Amino acid sequence: QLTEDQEVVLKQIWTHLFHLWQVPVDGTHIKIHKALANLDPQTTKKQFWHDIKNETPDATILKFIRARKWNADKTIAMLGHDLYWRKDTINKIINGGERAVYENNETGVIKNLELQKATIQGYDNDMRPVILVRPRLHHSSDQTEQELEKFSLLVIEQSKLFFKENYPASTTILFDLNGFSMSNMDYAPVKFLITCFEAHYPESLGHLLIHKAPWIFNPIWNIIKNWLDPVVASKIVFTKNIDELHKFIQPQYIPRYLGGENDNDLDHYTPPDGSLDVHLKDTETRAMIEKEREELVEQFLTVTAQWIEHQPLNDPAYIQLQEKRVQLSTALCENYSKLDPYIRSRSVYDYNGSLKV
Ligand SMILES: CC(C)=CCC/C(C)=C\CC/C(C)=C/CC/C=C(\C)CC/C=C(\C)CCC=C(C)C
Repeated sequence: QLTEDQEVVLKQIWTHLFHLWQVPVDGTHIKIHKALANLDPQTTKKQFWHDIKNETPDATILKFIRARKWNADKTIAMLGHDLYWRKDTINKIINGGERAVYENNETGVIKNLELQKATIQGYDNDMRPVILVRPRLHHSSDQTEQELEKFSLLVIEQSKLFFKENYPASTTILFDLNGFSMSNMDYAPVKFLITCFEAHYPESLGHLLIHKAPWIFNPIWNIIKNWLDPVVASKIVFTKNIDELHKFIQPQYIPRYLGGENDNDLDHYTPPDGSLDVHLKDTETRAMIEKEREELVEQFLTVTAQWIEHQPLNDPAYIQLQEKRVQLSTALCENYSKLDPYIRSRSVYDYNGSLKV
Protein backbone atom coordinates (compact mmCIF):
# COMPACT_ATOMS: atom_id res chain seq x y z
CA GLN A 1 0.00 0.00 0.00
CA LEU A 2 0.98 3.67 -0.14
CA THR A 3 1.35 6.39 2.42
CA GLU A 4 -0.85 9.45 2.52
CA ASP A 5 1.64 11.92 1.02
CA GLN A 6 2.44 9.29 -1.61
CA GLU A 7 -1.25 8.91 -2.45
CA VAL A 8 -1.36 12.67 -2.87
CA VAL A 9 1.47 12.57 -5.46
CA LEU A 10 -0.15 9.72 -7.41
CA LYS A 11 -3.51 11.54 -7.46
CA GLN A 12 -1.88 14.74 -8.75
CA ILE A 13 -0.21 12.83 -11.58
CA TRP A 14 -3.56 11.32 -12.59
CA THR A 15 -5.12 14.80 -12.30
CA HIS A 16 -2.59 16.32 -14.72
CA LEU A 17 -3.25 13.48 -17.18
CA PHE A 18 -7.04 13.92 -16.75
CA HIS A 19 -6.84 17.62 -17.49
CA LEU A 20 -4.93 16.72 -20.65
CA TRP A 21 -7.53 14.08 -21.64
CA GLN A 22 -10.57 16.22 -20.69
CA VAL A 23 -11.62 13.89 -17.85
CA PRO A 24 -13.52 16.03 -15.29
CA VAL A 25 -11.73 16.04 -11.96
CA ASP A 26 -11.25 18.34 -9.01
CA GLY A 27 -7.71 18.26 -7.64
CA THR A 28 -8.38 20.64 -4.73
CA HIS A 29 -8.99 18.14 -2.05
CA ILE A 30 -5.93 15.95 -1.81
CA LYS A 31 -4.75 24.62 -16.13
CA ILE A 32 -3.02 21.81 -18.27
CA HIS A 33 0.52 21.36 -16.99
CA LYS A 34 3.48 22.77 -18.91
CA ALA A 35 4.71 19.22 -19.63
CA LEU A 36 1.43 18.29 -21.35
CA ALA A 37 0.50 21.57 -23.05
CA ASN A 38 2.13 20.45 -26.32
CA LEU A 39 0.59 16.98 -26.64
CA ASP A 40 -2.55 15.91 -28.57
CA PRO A 41 -5.26 14.80 -26.01
CA GLN A 42 -6.73 11.98 -28.17
CA THR A 43 -3.42 10.59 -29.41
CA THR A 44 -1.93 10.58 -25.89
CA LYS A 45 -4.94 8.92 -24.26
CA LYS A 46 -5.10 6.20 -26.93
CA GLN A 47 -1.36 5.49 -26.91
CA PHE A 48 -1.17 5.50 -23.09
CA TRP A 49 -3.89 2.89 -22.78
CA HIS A 50 -2.42 0.72 -25.57
CA ASP A 51 0.98 0.72 -23.81
CA ILE A 52 -0.66 -0.54 -20.59
CA LYS A 53 -0.49 -4.31 -21.11
CA ASN A 54 0.29 -6.53 -18.10
CA GLU A 55 0.82 -3.85 -15.46
CA THR A 56 -1.90 -1.99 -13.60
CA PRO A 57 -2.29 1.73 -14.35
CA ASP A 58 -1.13 2.77 -10.86
CA ALA A 59 2.05 0.70 -11.14
CA THR A 60 2.85 2.12 -14.59
CA ILE A 61 2.58 5.66 -13.20
CA LEU A 62 4.40 4.81 -9.98
CA LYS A 63 7.45 3.75 -11.99
CA PHE A 64 7.74 7.34 -13.26
CA ILE A 65 6.99 8.72 -9.77
CA ARG A 66 9.76 6.77 -8.00
CA ALA A 67 12.24 7.43 -10.81
CA ARG A 68 11.69 11.14 -10.05
CA LYS A 69 11.93 10.68 -6.25
CA TRP A 70 8.22 11.50 -5.62
CA ASN A 71 8.49 15.05 -7.03
CA ALA A 72 5.20 15.61 -8.86
CA ASP A 73 6.36 18.28 -11.31
CA LYS A 74 9.44 16.31 -12.36
CA THR A 75 7.29 13.17 -12.66
CA ILE A 76 4.76 14.81 -14.96
CA ALA A 77 7.67 16.28 -16.97
CA MET A 78 9.33 12.89 -17.51
CA LEU A 79 5.95 11.29 -18.32
CA GLY A 80 5.08 13.97 -20.87
CA HIS A 81 8.50 13.53 -22.43
CA ASP A 82 7.95 9.77 -22.70
CA LEU A 83 4.47 10.17 -24.21
CA TYR A 84 5.90 12.60 -26.78
CA TRP A 85 8.71 10.16 -27.76
CA ARG A 86 6.77 6.91 -27.75
CA LYS A 87 3.67 7.63 -29.87
CA ASP A 88 2.82 4.20 -31.49
CA THR A 89 6.30 3.15 -32.71
CA ILE A 90 7.26 0.71 -29.96
CA ASN A 91 3.80 -0.88 -29.86
CA LYS A 92 4.11 -1.52 -33.59
CA ILE A 93 7.55 -3.05 -32.96
CA ILE A 94 6.36 -5.51 -30.29
CA ASN A 95 3.12 -6.34 -32.14
CA GLY A 96 4.80 -7.09 -35.47
CA GLY A 97 7.37 -9.23 -33.69
CA GLU A 98 10.19 -10.98 -35.49
CA ARG A 99 7.69 -11.97 -38.19
CA ALA A 100 7.19 -8.42 -39.44
CA VAL A 101 10.95 -7.82 -39.36
CA TYR A 102 11.45 -10.82 -41.65
CA GLU A 103 8.48 -10.03 -43.89
CA ASN A 104 9.77 -6.53 -44.56
CA ASN A 105 13.35 -7.83 -44.95
CA GLU A 106 14.96 -5.62 -42.31
CA THR A 107 18.45 -7.00 -42.84
CA GLY A 108 20.29 -5.46 -39.86
CA VAL A 109 17.51 -6.36 -37.37
CA ILE A 110 17.52 -9.84 -38.87
CA LYS A 111 21.24 -10.29 -38.45
CA ASN A 112 20.98 -9.28 -34.78
CA LEU A 113 18.13 -11.79 -34.28
CA GLU A 114 20.02 -14.57 -36.07
CA LEU A 115 23.25 -13.93 -34.14
CA GLN A 116 21.21 -14.22 -30.91
CA LYS A 117 23.12 -11.16 -29.71
CA ALA A 118 20.49 -10.41 -27.03
CA THR A 119 18.17 -13.19 -25.94
CA ILE A 120 15.83 -13.75 -23.00
CA GLN A 121 17.18 -16.82 -21.23
CA GLY A 122 14.95 -17.17 -18.15
CA TYR A 123 14.49 -15.51 -14.75
CA ASP A 124 16.87 -14.30 -12.02
CA ASN A 125 16.48 -15.15 -8.30
CA ASP A 126 13.76 -12.52 -7.80
CA MET A 127 11.74 -13.76 -10.82
CA ARG A 128 12.88 -10.95 -13.04
CA PRO A 129 13.38 -11.81 -16.73
CA VAL A 130 17.05 -12.05 -17.72
CA ILE A 131 18.50 -10.84 -21.04
CA LEU A 132 21.76 -12.48 -22.19
CA VAL A 133 23.91 -10.01 -24.15
CA ARG A 134 27.11 -11.30 -25.78
CA PRO A 135 29.14 -8.30 -27.02
CA ARG A 136 31.68 -10.62 -28.70
CA LEU A 137 29.08 -11.13 -31.46
CA HIS A 138 28.77 -7.40 -32.11
CA HIS A 139 30.21 -5.58 -35.12
CA SER A 140 29.25 -1.97 -35.84
CA SER A 141 29.18 -2.81 -39.58
CA ASP A 142 26.48 -5.51 -39.17
CA GLN A 143 23.63 -2.99 -38.97
CA THR A 144 22.75 0.66 -38.94
CA GLU A 145 22.37 2.27 -35.54
CA GLN A 146 18.64 2.68 -36.21
CA GLU A 147 18.39 -1.06 -36.83
CA LEU A 148 20.47 -1.76 -33.67
CA GLU A 149 18.10 0.49 -31.66
CA LYS A 150 14.95 -1.05 -33.18
CA PHE A 151 16.33 -4.52 -32.28
CA SER A 152 17.17 -3.35 -28.75
CA LEU A 153 13.69 -1.93 -28.26
CA LEU A 154 12.16 -5.19 -29.47
CA VAL A 155 14.17 -7.28 -27.02
CA ILE A 156 13.38 -4.94 -24.10
CA GLU A 157 9.68 -5.02 -24.92
CA GLN A 158 9.69 -8.80 -25.22
CA SER A 159 11.15 -9.11 -21.73
CA LYS A 160 8.39 -6.89 -20.38
CA LEU A 161 5.94 -9.65 -21.36
CA PHE A 162 7.77 -12.08 -19.01
CA PHE A 163 6.95 -9.92 -15.91
CA LYS A 164 5.22 -12.09 -13.29
CA GLU A 165 2.24 -11.13 -11.05
CA ASN A 166 3.52 -10.00 -7.51
CA TYR A 167 7.15 -9.91 -8.67
CA PRO A 168 9.35 -6.96 -9.62
CA ALA A 169 8.41 -5.51 -13.01
CA SER A 170 11.97 -5.12 -14.25
CA THR A 171 14.61 -6.84 -16.34
CA THR A 172 18.02 -8.09 -15.30
CA ILE A 173 20.80 -7.97 -17.90
CA LEU A 174 23.70 -10.44 -18.08
CA PHE A 175 26.53 -9.00 -20.24
CA ASP A 176 28.87 -11.91 -21.02
CA LEU A 177 32.19 -10.29 -21.99
CA ASN A 178 33.92 -13.63 -22.73
CA GLY A 179 35.76 -13.20 -26.01
CA PHE A 180 35.08 -9.46 -26.11
CA SER A 181 37.65 -7.57 -28.27
CA MET A 182 37.86 -3.90 -29.33
CA SER A 183 36.59 -5.31 -32.69
CA ASN A 184 33.25 -5.46 -30.86
CA MET A 185 33.19 -2.15 -28.96
CA ASP A 186 30.64 0.45 -30.06
CA TYR A 187 30.05 3.42 -27.77
CA ALA A 188 26.92 4.51 -29.71
CA PRO A 189 24.51 1.66 -28.75
CA VAL A 190 25.82 1.92 -25.08
CA LYS A 191 24.86 5.57 -25.01
CA PHE A 192 21.46 4.82 -26.59
CA LEU A 193 20.68 2.10 -24.17
CA ILE A 194 21.71 4.31 -21.21
CA THR A 195 19.72 7.25 -22.51
CA CYS A 196 16.67 5.17 -23.38
CA PHE A 197 16.31 3.28 -20.02
CA GLU A 198 16.78 6.64 -18.22
CA ALA A 199 13.99 8.47 -19.94
CA HIS A 200 11.68 5.75 -21.35
CA TYR A 201 11.72 2.72 -19.00
CA PRO A 202 11.74 4.10 -15.45
CA GLU A 203 12.37 1.58 -12.65
CA SER A 204 12.72 -1.27 -15.22
CA LEU A 205 16.29 -2.33 -14.41
CA GLY A 206 16.97 -5.00 -11.84
CA HIS A 207 20.57 -6.23 -11.93
CA LEU A 208 23.35 -5.42 -14.40
CA LEU A 209 25.74 -8.35 -14.47
CA ILE A 210 29.10 -7.84 -16.25
CA HIS A 211 30.66 -11.28 -16.47
CA LYS A 212 34.34 -12.09 -17.05
CA ALA A 213 35.28 -8.61 -18.20
CA PRO A 214 38.73 -8.75 -19.85
CA TRP A 215 41.47 -6.24 -19.03
CA ILE A 216 40.87 -4.23 -22.25
CA PHE A 217 37.47 -3.35 -20.79
CA ASN A 218 38.77 -1.34 -17.82
CA PRO A 219 39.48 1.88 -19.83
CA ILE A 220 36.08 1.53 -21.55
CA TRP A 221 34.53 1.17 -18.10
CA ASN A 222 36.17 4.42 -17.02
CA ILE A 223 34.18 6.13 -19.73
CA ILE A 224 30.87 4.30 -19.30
CA LYS A 225 30.76 4.82 -15.51
CA ASN A 226 30.95 8.56 -16.09
CA TRP A 227 27.72 8.42 -18.09
CA LEU A 228 25.70 6.54 -15.47
CA ASP A 229 23.35 7.97 -12.95
CA PRO A 230 23.92 6.68 -9.41
CA VAL A 231 20.92 4.30 -9.26
CA VAL A 232 21.91 2.48 -12.48
CA ALA A 233 25.53 2.49 -11.21
CA SER A 234 24.19 0.90 -8.02
CA LYS A 235 22.70 -1.91 -10.12
CA ILE A 236 26.01 -3.11 -11.68
CA VAL A 237 27.96 -6.15 -10.47
CA PHE A 238 31.14 -7.62 -11.92
CA THR A 239 31.28 -11.39 -11.80
CA LYS A 240 34.13 -13.71 -12.69
CA ASN A 241 32.94 -17.31 -12.21
CA ILE A 242 29.70 -19.30 -12.07
CA ASP A 243 29.59 -19.31 -8.26
CA GLU A 244 29.16 -15.54 -8.33
CA LEU A 245 26.41 -15.77 -10.97
CA HIS A 246 24.63 -18.31 -8.73
CA LYS A 247 23.94 -15.52 -6.23
CA PHE A 248 21.78 -13.78 -8.90
CA ILE A 249 20.47 -16.58 -11.20
CA GLN A 250 19.38 -20.19 -10.64
CA PRO A 251 21.52 -22.83 -12.41
CA GLN A 252 18.50 -23.98 -14.48
CA TYR A 253 18.57 -20.57 -16.20
CA ILE A 254 22.31 -20.06 -16.74
CA PRO A 255 23.64 -21.22 -20.14
CA ARG A 256 25.61 -24.46 -20.07
CA TYR A 257 28.61 -22.73 -21.63
CA LEU A 258 28.71 -20.40 -18.60
CA GLY A 259 28.55 -23.23 -16.05
CA GLY A 260 24.76 -23.52 -15.85
CA GLU A 261 22.17 -26.14 -16.81
CA ASN A 262 20.34 -24.23 -19.59
CA ASP A 263 20.91 -26.24 -22.78
CA ASN A 264 19.30 -23.65 -25.04
CA ASP A 265 20.83 -23.38 -28.52
CA LEU A 266 22.79 -20.14 -28.54
CA ASP A 267 24.54 -20.67 -31.89
CA HIS A 268 21.50 -21.56 -34.04
CA TYR A 269 18.47 -19.25 -34.21
CA THR A 270 14.99 -20.66 -34.86
CA PRO A 271 12.71 -17.82 -36.09
CA PRO A 272 8.95 -17.98 -35.38
CA ASP A 273 7.32 -19.97 -38.19
CA GLY A 274 4.04 -18.09 -37.64
CA SER A 275 1.89 -21.18 -36.89
CA LEU A 276 0.69 -19.73 -33.55
CA ASP A 277 -0.68 -16.54 -35.17
CA VAL A 278 -4.11 -17.89 -36.18
CA HIS A 279 -5.98 -15.31 -34.09
CA LEU A 280 -4.19 -12.41 -35.82
CA LYS A 281 -6.89 -12.13 -38.26
CA ASP A 282 -10.02 -12.82 -36.36
CA THR A 283 -10.85 -9.12 -36.76
CA GLU A 284 -14.33 -9.20 -35.28
CA THR A 285 -13.33 -10.96 -32.04
CA ARG A 286 -10.45 -8.47 -31.70
CA ALA A 287 -12.97 -5.65 -32.10
CA MET A 288 -15.17 -7.05 -29.35
CA ILE A 289 -12.11 -7.44 -26.94
CA GLU A 290 -11.14 -3.83 -27.72
CA LYS A 291 -14.71 -2.59 -26.96
CA GLU A 292 -14.52 -4.33 -23.58
CA ARG A 293 -11.19 -2.52 -23.01
CA GLU A 294 -12.71 0.83 -24.07
CA GLU A 295 -15.58 0.42 -21.54
CA LEU A 296 -13.19 -0.79 -18.78
CA VAL A 297 -10.94 2.24 -19.43
CA GLU A 298 -13.88 4.66 -19.23
CA GLN A 299 -15.04 3.14 -15.93
CA PHE A 300 -11.50 3.25 -14.56
CA LEU A 301 -11.17 6.95 -15.43
CA THR A 302 -14.56 7.64 -13.76
CA VAL A 303 -13.86 5.89 -10.53
CA THR A 304 -10.35 7.38 -10.43
CA ALA A 305 -11.71 10.92 -10.64
CA GLN A 306 -14.21 9.98 -7.92
CA TRP A 307 -11.33 8.68 -5.76
CA ILE A 308 -9.29 11.81 -6.49
CA GLU A 309 -11.79 14.25 -5.09
CA HIS A 310 -13.28 12.09 -2.30
CA GLN A 311 -12.54 13.26 1.29
CA PRO A 312 -11.73 11.62 3.86
CA LEU A 313 -9.45 8.63 3.46
CA ASN A 314 -11.17 6.82 6.47
CA ASP A 315 -14.47 6.80 4.75
CA PRO A 316 -16.19 3.48 3.91
CA ALA A 317 -17.01 5.10 0.57
CA TYR A 318 -13.23 5.56 0.21
CA ILE A 319 -12.74 1.87 0.91
CA GLN A 320 -15.18 1.08 -1.92
CA LEU A 321 -13.48 3.46 -4.37
CA GLN A 322 -10.10 1.82 -3.67
CA GLU A 323 -11.49 -1.69 -4.10
CA LYS A 324 -13.27 -0.76 -7.31
CA ARG A 325 -10.06 0.71 -8.72
CA VAL A 326 -8.23 -2.54 -7.89
CA GLN A 327 -10.91 -4.68 -9.49
CA LEU A 328 -10.95 -2.51 -12.65
CA SER A 329 -7.11 -2.73 -12.70
CA THR A 330 -7.40 -6.49 -12.56
CA ALA A 331 -10.07 -6.47 -15.26
CA LEU A 332 -7.83 -4.38 -17.53
CA CYS A 333 -4.90 -6.71 -17.16
CA GLU A 334 -7.14 -9.72 -17.84
CA ASN A 335 -8.60 -7.96 -20.88
CA TYR A 336 -5.08 -7.36 -22.17
CA SER A 337 -4.27 -11.05 -21.64
CA LYS A 338 -7.33 -11.88 -23.78
CA LEU A 339 -6.40 -9.29 -26.39
CA ASP A 340 -2.79 -10.49 -26.71
CA PRO A 341 -3.28 -13.40 -29.20
CA TYR A 342 -5.20 -10.97 -31.43
CA ILE A 343 -2.76 -8.10 -31.92
CA ARG A 344 0.69 -9.55 -31.22
CA SER A 345 2.68 -11.81 -33.56
CA ARG A 346 4.14 -14.68 -31.48
CA SER A 347 7.80 -14.43 -30.45
CA VAL A 348 10.32 -17.29 -30.43
CA TYR A 349 9.53 -17.40 -26.69
CA ASP A 350 5.81 -18.13 -27.21
CA TYR A 351 6.90 -21.16 -29.31
CA ASN A 352 9.62 -22.59 -27.07
CA GLY A 353 7.23 -22.56 -24.10
CA SER A 354 9.07 -19.91 -22.07
CA LEU A 355 6.50 -17.10 -22.51
CA LYS A 356 2.79 -17.05 -21.45
CA VAL A 357 0.88 -13.71 -21.48
C1 LIG B 1 18.94 -5.24 -25.45
C2 LIG B 1 20.40 -4.99 -25.34
C3 LIG B 1 20.83 -4.62 -23.98
C4 LIG B 1 21.25 -5.08 -26.35
C5 LIG B 1 21.04 -4.68 -27.78
C6 LIG B 1 22.20 -5.02 -28.68
C7 LIG B 1 23.49 -4.47 -28.16
C8 LIG B 1 23.49 -3.02 -27.97
C9 LIG B 1 24.53 -5.25 -27.86
C10 LIG B 1 25.98 -4.88 -27.89
C11 LIG B 1 26.57 -4.38 -26.59
C12 LIG B 1 27.96 -3.81 -26.72
C13 LIG B 1 28.38 -3.49 -28.10
C14 LIG B 1 28.73 -3.60 -25.66
C15 LIG B 1 30.22 -3.54 -25.60
C16 LIG B 1 30.80 -3.66 -24.22
C17 LIG B 1 30.03 -2.84 -23.26
C18 LIG B 1 29.46 -3.20 -22.12
C19 LIG B 1 29.35 -4.59 -21.60
C20 LIG B 1 28.83 -2.17 -21.25
C21 LIG B 1 27.51 -1.79 -21.81
C22 LIG B 1 26.44 -1.87 -20.80
C23 LIG B 1 26.27 -1.11 -19.74
C24 LIG B 1 26.53 -1.60 -18.36
C25 LIG B 1 25.77 0.30 -19.87
C26 LIG B 1 24.80 0.79 -18.82
C27 LIG B 1 23.66 -0.13 -18.57
C28 LIG B 1 22.41 -0.06 -19.01
C29 LIG B 1 21.74 -1.20 -19.66
C30 LIG B 1 21.55 1.14 -18.86
